[PDB]
Amino acid sequence: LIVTQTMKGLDIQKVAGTWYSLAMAASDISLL
Amino acid sequence: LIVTQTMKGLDIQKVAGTWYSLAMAASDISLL
Amino acid sequence: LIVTQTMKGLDIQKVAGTWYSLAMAASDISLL
Amino acid sequence: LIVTQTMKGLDIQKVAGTWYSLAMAASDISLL
Amino acid sequence: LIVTQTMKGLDIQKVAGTWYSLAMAASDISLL
Amino acid sequence: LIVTQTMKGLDIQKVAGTWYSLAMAASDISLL
Repeated sequence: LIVTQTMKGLDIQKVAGTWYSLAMAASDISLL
Repeated sequence: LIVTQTMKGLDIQKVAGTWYSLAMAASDISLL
Repeated sequence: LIVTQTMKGLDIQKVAGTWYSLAMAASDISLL
Repeated sequence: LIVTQTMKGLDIQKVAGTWYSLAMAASDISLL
Repeated sequence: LIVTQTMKGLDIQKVAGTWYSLAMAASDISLL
Repeated sequence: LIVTQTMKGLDIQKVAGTWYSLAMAASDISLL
C-alpha cells in the first residue's frame, strides 16, 4: 500500500469547529 | 494499492462545522 | 505501507476550535 | 511542479550496458 | 518542486555494466 | 525542493561493474 498526498498553495480561514486533519491516510480508517 | 492525490491552488473559508479532512485514503475506510 | 504527505505554501488563520492535526497517518486510525 | 512516480513489482535481468536510472525527474533535464 | 518516487518489490540481477542509480531526482539534471 | 524516495523489498545480485548508487538526489546533478 503506497499513498502519496501532496498539497500546494492552500488558503484556509474561518474554520471554527472541529477541524480534524486536512490530509490523513492509514491501513484501516473507520469513524464510529 | 497505489493512491496519488495532489491538490494545488485551493481556497477554503467559512467552514464552520465538523471539517474531517480535505483528502484521506486507506486500505479499508468505513463510516458508521 | 508507505505514506508520503508533503504540504507546501499553506495559509491558515482564524481556526478557533479543536484543530487536531493538519496531516496524520498510521497503520490503523479510528475515531469513536 | 509535483512529480509522483511509483513502481511496484518489477523484474529486470540481463541489462548489460549503461543502465542510467529506472526512474528520474527534475525541473530541467537535457541529454547532449 | 516536489518529487515522490517509491519502489516496492524489485528483482535485479545480471547487471554487468555501469549501473548508475535505480532512481534519481534533482532541480536540474543533464548528461553530457 | 522536496524529494522522497523509498525502496522496500529489493533483490540485487550479480552486479559486477561500477554500481554507482541505487538511489541519489540533489539540487543539480550532471554526468560528464
